Amino acid sequence: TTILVVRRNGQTVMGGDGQVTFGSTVLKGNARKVRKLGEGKVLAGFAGSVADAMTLFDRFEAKLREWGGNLTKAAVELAKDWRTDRVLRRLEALLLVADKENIFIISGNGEVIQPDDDAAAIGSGGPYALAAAKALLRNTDLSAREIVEKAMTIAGEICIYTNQNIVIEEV
Amino acid sequence: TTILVVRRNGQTVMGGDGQVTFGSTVLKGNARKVRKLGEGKVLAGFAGSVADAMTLFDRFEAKLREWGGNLTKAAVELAKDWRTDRVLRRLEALLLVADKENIFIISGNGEVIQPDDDAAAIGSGGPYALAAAKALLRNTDLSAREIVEKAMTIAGEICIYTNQNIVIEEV
Amino acid sequence: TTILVVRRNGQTVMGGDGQVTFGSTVLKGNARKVRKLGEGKVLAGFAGSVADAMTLFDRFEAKLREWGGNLTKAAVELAKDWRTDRVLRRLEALLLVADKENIFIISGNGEVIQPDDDAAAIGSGGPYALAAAKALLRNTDLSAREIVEKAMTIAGEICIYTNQNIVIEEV
Amino acid sequence: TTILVVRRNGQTVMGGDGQVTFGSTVLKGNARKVRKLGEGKVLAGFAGSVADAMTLFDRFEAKLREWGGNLTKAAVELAKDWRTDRVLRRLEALLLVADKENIFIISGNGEVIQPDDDAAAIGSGGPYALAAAKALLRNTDLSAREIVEKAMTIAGEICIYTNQNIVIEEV
Amino acid sequence: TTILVVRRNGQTVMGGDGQVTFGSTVLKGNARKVRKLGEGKVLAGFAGSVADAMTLFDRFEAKLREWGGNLTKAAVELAKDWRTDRVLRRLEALLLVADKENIFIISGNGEVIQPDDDAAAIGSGGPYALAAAKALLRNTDLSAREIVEKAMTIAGEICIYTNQNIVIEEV
Amino acid sequence: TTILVVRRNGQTVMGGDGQVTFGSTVLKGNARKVRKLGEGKVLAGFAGSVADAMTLFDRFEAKLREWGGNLTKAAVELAKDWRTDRVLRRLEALLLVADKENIFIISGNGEVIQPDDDAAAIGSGGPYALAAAKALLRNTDLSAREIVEKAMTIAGEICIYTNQNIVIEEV
Amino acid sequence: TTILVVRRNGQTVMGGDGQVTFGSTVLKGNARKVRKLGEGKVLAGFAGSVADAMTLFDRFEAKLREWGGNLTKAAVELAKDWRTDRVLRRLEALLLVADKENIFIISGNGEVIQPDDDAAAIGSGGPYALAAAKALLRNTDLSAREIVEKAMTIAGEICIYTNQNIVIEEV
Amino acid sequence: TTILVVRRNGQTVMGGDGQVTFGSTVLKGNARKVRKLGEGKVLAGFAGSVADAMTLFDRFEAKLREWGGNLTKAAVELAKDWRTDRVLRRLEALLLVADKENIFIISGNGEVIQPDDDAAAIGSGGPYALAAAKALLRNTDLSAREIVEKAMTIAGEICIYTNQNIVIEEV
Amino acid sequence: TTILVVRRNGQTVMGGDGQVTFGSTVLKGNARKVRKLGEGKVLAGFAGSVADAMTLFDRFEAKLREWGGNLTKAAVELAKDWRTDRVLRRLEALLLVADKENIFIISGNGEVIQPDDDAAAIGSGGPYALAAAKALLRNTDLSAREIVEKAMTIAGEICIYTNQNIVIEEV
Amino acid sequence: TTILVVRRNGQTVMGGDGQVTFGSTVLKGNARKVRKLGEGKVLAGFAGSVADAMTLFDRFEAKLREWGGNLTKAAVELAKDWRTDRVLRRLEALLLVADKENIFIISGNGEVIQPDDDAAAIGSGGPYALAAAKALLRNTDLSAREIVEKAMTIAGEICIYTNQNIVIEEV
Amino acid sequence: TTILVVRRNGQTVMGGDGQVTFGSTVLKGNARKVRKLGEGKVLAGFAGSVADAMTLFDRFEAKLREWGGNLTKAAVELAKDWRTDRVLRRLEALLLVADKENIFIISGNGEVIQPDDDAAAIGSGGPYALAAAKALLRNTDLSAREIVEKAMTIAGEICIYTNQNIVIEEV
Ligand code: NA
Ligand code: NA
Ligand code: NA
Ligand code: NA
Ligand code: NA
Ligand code: NA
Ligand code: NA
Ligand code: NA
Ligand code: NA
Ligand code: NA
Ligand code: NA
Repeated sequence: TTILVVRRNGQTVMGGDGQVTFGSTVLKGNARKVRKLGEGKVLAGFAGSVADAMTLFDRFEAKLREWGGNLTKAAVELAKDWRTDRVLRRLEALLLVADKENIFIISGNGEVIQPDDDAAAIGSGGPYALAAAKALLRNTDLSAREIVEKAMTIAGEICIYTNQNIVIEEV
Repeated sequence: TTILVVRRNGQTVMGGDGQVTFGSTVLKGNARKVRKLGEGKVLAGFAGSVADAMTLFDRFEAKLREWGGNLTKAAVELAKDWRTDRVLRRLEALLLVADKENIFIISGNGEVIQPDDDAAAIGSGGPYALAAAKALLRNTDLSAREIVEKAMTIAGEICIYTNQNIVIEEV
Repeated sequence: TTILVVRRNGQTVMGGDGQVTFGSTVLKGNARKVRKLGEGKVLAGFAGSVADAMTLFDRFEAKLREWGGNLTKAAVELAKDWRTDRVLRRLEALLLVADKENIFIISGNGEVIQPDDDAAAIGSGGPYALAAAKALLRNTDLSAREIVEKAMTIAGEICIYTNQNIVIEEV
Repeated sequence: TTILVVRRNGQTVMGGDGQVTFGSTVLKGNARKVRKLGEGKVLAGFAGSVADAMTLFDRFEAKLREWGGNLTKAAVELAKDWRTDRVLRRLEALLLVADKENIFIISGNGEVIQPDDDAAAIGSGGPYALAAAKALLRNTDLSAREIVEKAMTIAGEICIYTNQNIVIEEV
Repeated sequence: TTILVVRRNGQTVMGGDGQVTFGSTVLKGNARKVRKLGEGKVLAGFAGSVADAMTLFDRFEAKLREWGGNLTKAAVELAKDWRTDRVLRRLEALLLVADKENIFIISGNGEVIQPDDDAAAIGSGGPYALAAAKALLRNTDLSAREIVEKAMTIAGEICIYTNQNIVIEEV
Repeated sequence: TTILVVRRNGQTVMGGDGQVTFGSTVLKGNARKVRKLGEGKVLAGFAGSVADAMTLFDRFEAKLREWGGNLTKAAVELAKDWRTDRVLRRLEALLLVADKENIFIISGNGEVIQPDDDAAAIGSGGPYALAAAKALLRNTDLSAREIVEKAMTIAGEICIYTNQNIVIEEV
Repeated sequence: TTILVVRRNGQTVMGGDGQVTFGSTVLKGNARKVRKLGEGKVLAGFAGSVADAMTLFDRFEAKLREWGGNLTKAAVELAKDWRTDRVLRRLEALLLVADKENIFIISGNGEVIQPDDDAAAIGSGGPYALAAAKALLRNTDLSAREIVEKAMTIAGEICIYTNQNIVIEEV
Repeated sequence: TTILVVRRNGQTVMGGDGQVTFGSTVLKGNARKVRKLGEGKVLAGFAGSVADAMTLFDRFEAKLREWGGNLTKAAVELAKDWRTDRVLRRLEALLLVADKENIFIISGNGEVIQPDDDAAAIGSGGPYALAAAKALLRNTDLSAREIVEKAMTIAGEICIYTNQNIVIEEV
Repeated sequence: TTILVVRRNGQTVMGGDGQVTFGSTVLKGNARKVRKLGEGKVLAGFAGSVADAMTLFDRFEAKLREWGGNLTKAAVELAKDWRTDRVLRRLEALLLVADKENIFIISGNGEVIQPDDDAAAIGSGGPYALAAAKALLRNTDLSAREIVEKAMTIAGEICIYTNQNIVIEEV
Repeated sequence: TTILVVRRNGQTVMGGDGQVTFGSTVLKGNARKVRKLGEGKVLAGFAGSVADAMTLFDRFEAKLREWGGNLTKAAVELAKDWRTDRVLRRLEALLLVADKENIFIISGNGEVIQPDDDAAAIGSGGPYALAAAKALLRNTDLSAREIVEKAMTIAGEICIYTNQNIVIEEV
Repeated sequence: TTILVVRRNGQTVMGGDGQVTFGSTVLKGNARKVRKLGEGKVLAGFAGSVADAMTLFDRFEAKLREWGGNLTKAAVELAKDWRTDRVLRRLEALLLVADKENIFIISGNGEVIQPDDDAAAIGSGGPYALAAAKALLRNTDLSAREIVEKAMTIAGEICIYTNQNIVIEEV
């Protein structure tokens, strides 16, 4: 799995591959690992099972409403719940969320991390797409969308756990 | 074990073998691992114990009624419960359900997977039945029922955990 | 431990050895691992501790009453309870039950297995007794009672966890 | 640790060594691992910590009262509780109890075992004392008390986890 | 795999199945695991690879010639070599050899075992074929060949690693 | 990796994918894992390193010369050398060879296996290609060449260690 | 396995059971684990495979000849060889040897141990037979031979790895 | 560690970071992991200890001389030696070599791999530098040298086992 | 991560690096791991997730209020709550707090440690910063602020989990 | 095992216990683990097998001759031989030697250690005897002989691997 | 253990502690872990056994003479031998050598590391001594000898495996 988000020219674009692997066999190749939350204002990507992510996204949606759409506050509060709530604590997944100004990686270990760069990624192929994205951001004038398509494509080329069927969303 | 579902010409067929294994010994060769749910409109197969399957199918039936027969919604909600409910959380069977338009693999790990092809399978011999089904779907005009019959026979021939006693249900 | 059930010409016989092992030492050699339940119409054997067996058999007795002596129904409902009930879930014995027409292996993992043959067995020595039983069933005209005695003896001869002190019950 | 009980000439005698080991160092050499329960009518020995045994003995005392002093019934009921009660289930120890007519080994796994002989033993050195006791019972006319002293002494000689400071009680 | 030898009425017969398994898949179903050595006077079967078996049988043939056809001596000497020789020490197959009077199980661990019964077996399904053979030998007047045929069929039915394609040799 | 051989109506075809994986990253996607040996009469494929394969194929070539093109003899002698030779013993590739009449899987564990069917395969994706191949062989009139191409494609689609860049050789 | 030696009234008697176990199945029940060496003057027992013991006994025989029949010296020199010789060092077994005046336990770790008592034993059931032997030696006037028969019999009763078919030799 | 090689416009450039890590501490930050062989015509990079690499490079130099400067042949022959030579087989490292027309990754497992692209990399940070290099090669007109500097720099940013002190060589 | 506190001549300074590591990749390099609590009189740093830290610091703030700014009392009560509270028990961050007179390391294992020196540190790089800090405290006249900056730099230079982006707070 | 050496006022005394343990059973209680070497001028004790000790002591004797009784030189050269010699390298005993002026602990790992105090010890119980010895050396006027006896007794009292049967040698 | 080398003003100084630890007990506190080689022109320290160190230093001395005192060449060649030579390959000490211009850490894993700073260290406490040395070198004008003295004291204070008894050598 590879989820990548890139911000450039006031646009934030997030992409995700579509491969679902069980052991060493591909069960599905067109998975949609990127969704939209907060009334189409927040991008949300996930590395993990659908049900786990959905339950977490539900709690995240709630947090967004409760704290007036404050992404930073919502992310921290979700991390807290995910960490202590007996239910969510059993969920295994890694999240990547972002609006037009902030990006956060959130984990079940109480982590809320905003990389100090215009790009971030998670999943087994995350670092590959990220390296590519950082390269394109610093040496081309390509748009956020194009960088994501190209970086994700390169990640799929290298990682056996990530494919080339990329789904892209934007806010 | 091998459970295979094939969709063709608006018809959906599911087949399952009958072998039950404990360690290295075959305990039973005529198990029924396939049933019909949702008033005969849904096919359901399982890799696992009878009690686990029944407990899960009962919750699935409820999900179907609650969400107006929406297989996609019902599968997702069942997966969420399987992950949170302390009772279901102990059940370890692997499920395969389908109707005329969709197919879903559901696991106790919150996984809800719909392969992007007209065939899907679970169990130790699943991939063999699947490879055979794909080959037949793409190179013959055989019906969904004919393909399931022929694919299951091959899986039972290759996998030591799958036999040739097949039960078939159709919708 | 070896528990064996053989049915031949309307007669159903169950035999169990008496060896109780702790680590690598025999603590008792005359244990009774077989009994009659449901007003003398059901044969019940177990591979495990006596307290576990007693609690499970009591629940089985209740199921038999609630479902009007239906062995199949009773066995399935016991397995579902065994799998969901907070108390029973701690019980780890392996059970083998039979009446004049059906035979079921029941486990704490939700298993309810009826072998598709006229003999069934559980315990470390089960497979050996089963092999001997099938050989006699298919190549001699010996009665179920004789077969069980002879098969159990051979199992105790081969398995270090099974002895030759056999208890037999018939229905 | 070694706990041994021997019955001979209407007398039941139980002995236990006094060694308490932590890692490879002896912390105490005069431990009292044998107590009297049921108003001085039942002998009770234990391999394990004092607190664990005490809590179990308390529950055993209760069971004895509840079932009219029936040792067999009391032992089975304790085994059941020890197995399922969330509290006792956390206790780690092995028990050896006996009155003037019955002897039972009881474990946290629901086991209630009465050896088919006039002797029984538990603990790391149990089998050594037992072998000795069986030898003396079958080849001498020594009293139960003397057999216990000699057998325990031999166990202490052989096992590094059992010493020669023997405490003996009788009913 | 299952290799069974039965001695009866001065006649010795050895049978072997034909299944070859890699992981969970059957690679071949008609393997020949039984041969004749020592000028047609010795039966030899193996659980393991062809190259290993052949290398071992060649050394065994030499041992037979050297010790004047003494199966007992030849088996012991082969076992010693298998244990010391750096070349043979790498071979891991399990062997079963027999003539009109003796039977020996030989392993690379210096084991040379002659069971004290007129039947012996090796391989994953050996004990099942053995239990069946013992039952038939003690309850029928069937020949060594008939018993091997019937016992092997049963072993192949129970063991997922043994099939029904049997090769039989006799001396 | 997937190497597949299919024989139909006198034509023998071998196909192999081109993916080279190190850990979880693809290092090359156009590898040649199939070649012709013995003056163009023998098909040879391998799952492993190229240096291992070259050394083994060279020894195989020698065996073919020494035994006058006898594939069976050559395969067996190669396996014996592979198992005993101090040099070859360090080689861990898995081989698959075939001529116009025979097919053999050869391993460093002394295995020499000829499947009893008109198709054989090795490598992580072998079973999938095999299942697809058998399905097409038994339910279509497609040639060996077409079957291999189609089966290899399906194997690369399912297995994350096998890609779709196929090399084919025929005899 | 259980090997026991007892000295009393100028007579040294050594006994051994006959059970040979592979996993949890008895392959042979009349094994002869006690031999005579040094021209019928030295008793030699072994826990381990036949070939290993034989090779060690051969080297022991040699040592006895070399050092003029000095059992003590022969045992020490064998221990040295067993420890350093590349061949013997691969042998896995435990030995128990004795003449009319000395008893020694010898291991592949360079151990040569003479217990300070008139009895010694090795094997899984060794301590059980030893405890019994010590009991009979100190409380009866039974002969060495009878003590061995009774102690071994008791060991077979307790240990699942030792049986009641005892072979006895004397010097 | 990260070693990257890029070919563009008839120029082949190889770079390597300078970090040497022991546990979780940096012992050196200006390591030179890239050398020149074959009379300054071949680039050679290594992930592993200095001595191991040096010994391998020595053998590689020899192979280059022996086969007339044929990089492909030299690499294969080194792989063979590294695989079987008792000395080299003990060496633990991964190599990356290249001239102006070919690039090869060589391992101690007999692997000789030429990626099908104008870039290749090894070491823990290899895939990160590679992803970046592939991005720059396909979307900019930067020289091989600049791509290497930028890609390596990005790898150092991401991987904790790779730093920013890059050594670059060219042929 | 490295968090360091140094006190010299009434001045207490705390510094923390900014590297956030997931596995072996740096996700962020400018994290703020140090803050001021208790109305600007308490320095607080942490090695762990931000959500864990926030929850713990909030509880610490409460303790400070309840115990009238008594750092010792507050630290001890926080540790007791951390150890017993069902919520906090899931929090695994390591804390370091200090005011103008005391310094305490607090963990989820009930630890409350005040080093007996004028410097303290936590995190993977703590010991390195501590060593450097003590060296400067004892052999120079540098202020606490200068020492922290210099020590933190050296820690980031040696530890792969600590970087050079330092945040400093003083009281 | 415990071996202790104490030197006080020109007198050097070495004591060793006599317990020999195999697993968790005492096989002998009167072993001699201490001897005199170098014409009665060197005290030598060991924790290990007797064969290992004898071979090592013989080599030590040779070193003492070759280096003119220089204990330091002899101990170092023995350690170097122990570490490089193909034979000695298989020996795993731990040695303790001393003369009227020096004391050395020698191991197969090349260790040559002379404690900087007037007492030294090896074996599982060494530290206990050492603690007791130092206490008596520093707070009483007891002789070396008395101290060793008293310290060894206390060590045997605390350690389950050390008994109270002490052998003493003096120089 | 802690061995530290510091170069300053053309003077090179190496210091080492004297603690020797076995398990959790200090066996000696005045060990000499630092020596002078190459006619007093080279400093050599070690973390490991005396025999190992001496054997390695002897080979190092030879390397120095052979390569005309070239420390860099000698270190590399020693590392190669340590890796190939069957005798040295068993030595496991860690080495630290230096002269007026260079410093090298040498390991049995073929590692030859020269840190890019005027200080280096090995052993459990190395990093602490190193952090202290770097701090002093960059913030004072203290000599190499003064810094080593002060840094070693600090390392001994922090590490439980390093003490305050330091030996210092200079060149
Ligand atoms: Na991919
Ligand atoms: Na099958
Ligand atoms: Na038995
Ligand atoms: Na004892
Ligand atoms: Na089968
Ligand atoms: Na693929
Ligand atoms: Na027994
Ligand atoms: Na880095
Ligand atoms: Na760092
Ligand atoms: Na003791
Ligand atoms: Na210290």
